[PDB]
Amino acid sequence: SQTVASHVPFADLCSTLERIQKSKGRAEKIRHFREFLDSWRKFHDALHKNDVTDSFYPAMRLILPQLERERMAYGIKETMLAKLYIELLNLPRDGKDALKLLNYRTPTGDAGDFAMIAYFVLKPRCLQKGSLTIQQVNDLLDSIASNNSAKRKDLIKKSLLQLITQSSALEQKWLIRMIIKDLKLGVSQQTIFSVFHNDAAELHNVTTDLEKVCRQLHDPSVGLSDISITLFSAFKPMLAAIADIEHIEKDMKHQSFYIETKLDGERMQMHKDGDVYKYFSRNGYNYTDQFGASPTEGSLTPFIHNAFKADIQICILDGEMMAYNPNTQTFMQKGTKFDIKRMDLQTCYCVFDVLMVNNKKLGHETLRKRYEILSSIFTPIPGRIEIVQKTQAHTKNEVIDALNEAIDKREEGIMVKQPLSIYKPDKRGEGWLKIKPEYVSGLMDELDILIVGGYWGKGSRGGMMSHFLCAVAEKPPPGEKPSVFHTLSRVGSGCTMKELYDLGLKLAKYWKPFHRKAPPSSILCGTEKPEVYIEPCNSVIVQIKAAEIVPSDMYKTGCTLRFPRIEKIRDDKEWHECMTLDDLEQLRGKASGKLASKHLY
Amino acid sequence: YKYSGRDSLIFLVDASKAMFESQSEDELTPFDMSIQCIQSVYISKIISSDRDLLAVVFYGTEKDKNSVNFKNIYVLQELDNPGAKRILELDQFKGQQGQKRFQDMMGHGSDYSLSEVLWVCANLFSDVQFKMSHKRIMLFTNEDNPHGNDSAKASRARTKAGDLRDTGIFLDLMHLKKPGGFDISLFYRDIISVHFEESSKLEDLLRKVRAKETRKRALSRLKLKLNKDIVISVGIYNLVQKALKPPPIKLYRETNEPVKTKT
Amino acid sequence: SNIFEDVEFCVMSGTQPKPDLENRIAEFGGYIVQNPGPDTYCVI
DNA sequence: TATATACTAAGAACTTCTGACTGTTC
DNA sequence: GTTCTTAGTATATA
DNA sequence: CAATGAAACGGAACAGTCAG
Repeated sequence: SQTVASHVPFADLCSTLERIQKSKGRAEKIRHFREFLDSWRKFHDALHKNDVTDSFYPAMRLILPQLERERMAYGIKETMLAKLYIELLNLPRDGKDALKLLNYRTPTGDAGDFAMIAYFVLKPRCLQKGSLTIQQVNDLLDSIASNNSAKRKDLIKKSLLQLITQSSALEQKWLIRMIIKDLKLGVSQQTIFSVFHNDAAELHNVTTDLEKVCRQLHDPSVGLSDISITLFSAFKPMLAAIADIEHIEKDMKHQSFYIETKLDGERMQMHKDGDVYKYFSRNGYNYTDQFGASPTEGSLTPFIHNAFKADIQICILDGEMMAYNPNTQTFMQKGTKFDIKRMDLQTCYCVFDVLMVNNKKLGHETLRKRYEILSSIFTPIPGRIEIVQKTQAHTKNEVIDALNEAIDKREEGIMVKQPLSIYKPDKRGEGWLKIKPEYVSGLMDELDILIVGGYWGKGSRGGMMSHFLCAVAEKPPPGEKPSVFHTLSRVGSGCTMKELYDLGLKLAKYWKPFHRKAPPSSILCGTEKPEVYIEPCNSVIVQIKAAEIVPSDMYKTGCTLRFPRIEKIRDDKEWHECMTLDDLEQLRGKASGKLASKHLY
Repeated sequence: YKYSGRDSLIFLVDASKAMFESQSEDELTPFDMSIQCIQSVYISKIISSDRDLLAVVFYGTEKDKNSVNFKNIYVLQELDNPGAKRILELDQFKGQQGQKRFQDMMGHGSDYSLSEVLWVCANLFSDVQFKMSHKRIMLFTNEDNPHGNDSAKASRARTKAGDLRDTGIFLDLMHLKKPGGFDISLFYRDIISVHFEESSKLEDLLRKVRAKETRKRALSRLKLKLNKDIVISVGIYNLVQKALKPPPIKLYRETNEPVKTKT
Repeated sequence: SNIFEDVEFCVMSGTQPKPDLENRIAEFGGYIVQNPGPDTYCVI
């Protein structure tokens, strides 16, 4: 009737997590978690000693909060965390502690670590106590989530009041980490799965259910026989690794293969049992409310329920999700103007694999048997449901031709898959490969733009300016240098941290605090404002490679960059050598916003 | 300050066995003194500024209720506009029989922590929705050192009190009476905004006045114009008004309900 | 009690459960005149 | 023909959608 | 729009 | 002694909320 977590104080879990974090070695972290789980299971056996639902879930949902799925989203990250601690602790709204909490990324050696900052703020403030156990911790988190879903911020504050008051500084630190769902333990989640059970990771990859993992795999010696994908259970979809075009035939075992377009939408899996349908996103979140649990409700299910053959009772489908334009009979790429999980366009599901037919599991059958089963289980309805049509090929030249065709059709890329490959959930590669124009050097039209803004970093990049605001120049008269710059996009990836540190040291003496009520004249800003700005003459040109140019209401250029990252820090170029709005418009209009319009030879 | 805002005064009395029956002599009693002060000021505020807010909340008691279900804190009457229904509640405790009722209903006075006490009063101010012009807290205690035993409690006390000083809330104690122990530099010089065994500051809270007031307000703003072109902005204010008795309201005899005249 | 109906009352001190006094009367159907007029004559 | 109270009658000092945010997600 | 604050407009007694 | 894997992050975009 009772549970072990009711008898395990939260301070013990905090001590175990602190030891794991302070441990330098994988062995030391592993051994800490050894003692914790062994003592837990000994207490479990002693407490029960005889049916059982209690499992390691109340503690493991806290150790790995990113995998939590039963609890709804809290609605709270660092920002209302700081705001709520200010309000509930009644800190001076302009005081040092409140300003540090609200600006935890601004250094005042723990900048960017809201954990350390809140811990040091609270350590003298609330030496709070009395040993909350794991299941009261879980209940209070459940209350916070239920109040966020129930639109009761006052009840959220109430629950957080009990949490803050009746827990200590270290405990509240770890609580803040678990709410953020980032513990920084230094130990890998697959390590924790191999810890909990030899089949823990494999069962998770097909269930996405921490409670199920704990419940079925409580005994470390009793291992499941045939772990496979089950109906209405969210399994982690298998991924595709980046392919080597020069070694593509070798990567495909020197035998025939399929080449097909990469659809630009959202990953989604379907589970059908007659009239009941369930849908799970790539991360395992349910969107059956949007898509339809019955052939009478949803944007897809009424349009698809009759597409299946009469003998199709149970069906699990894996496919891509996109929006269909009935007027132009084409697909609108994911991104601007719509969200396919919340919708004159119509809902269309393209399916490229199957995992389950009435009494036959199809995970371990070859992708060719799977595809033949796709071609027979249902009749496609154009614009509602389609079969993702795999095109056969045997040579690298065919791969290159298909990539060039995708470039010409302004498509994202091509999928090339092994015919004899089985479905391997949560596996990158292992039969599936992905090819994009941006994966090939030289096919890309890159951007040399100027850094105009700066922002403070967080986490491993805290204490330094990890990302910047970038702008393009206005065309100056001959012999003159540009004076007015228009922001285009934010970029914070592509540089090694040593390069980032070098750039920060170079630019440190030029950064000026940005005032929204008094912006600089040389740098105009759209809706997005930087934390600090730098005059253009003191800035550095960065070479930017991004998937395409898409419309944006956050930057004055009317557009931004999709998937941007820094390729080179152009120290060989001067600040006035930044491109102009004319160059930006030319690039935007060359290939309908796509920046990849050159064939591979 | 913002006119629609209103003054808010919360009352907070040491409910320990310390002053519940101190009574060194037989002519006064600190609880019979603090409750007398509260009753007097609250009845005066009835007539004076009926629009304002008052609340009484005891700490150190043995029975418990508050917003957060803490230990040894009793919110006797919450923050709300003053009224007779609470005049009576306070009056219920005035007396030796009344102190017997108080002790056997809430307690002799258990252990306490003014850190948590200030916590509670802060939550009370936070709760109510009307905007507040001024926010004042009145302690009623004479244990000039709240605890010389647990220094951590006292450190948490400075911290939280400084916070309240920076959340917009003032705090005030009148040193009521104690055999010795009548100093404010002992732990309170950093709290309140030389010294003796009784506070003059509490005597005036017995002055028992029935005035009424209206805050900084125009009667009418009119534009004084020197001629047809020069115009200046003048606020016609009033500095003597000849207050009349508040206009009576007609009640149906027997329901005591409003009668909503319909001429 | 159907007796104490048709008879008008004014129970106006007694704090004995003061409010319950009328409730005790209500179940006897006593016509509470919660404030005494010329119509009621007896006030308790 | 006073002054006193009531009344009611009105004027003023108190609201009026939009913007921004944070999550959430990928 | 709500509430308020005047006033002042009225009436009634020797 | 390093290739291989993850995990950690970096925006991108959405909408609901709260302030005002």
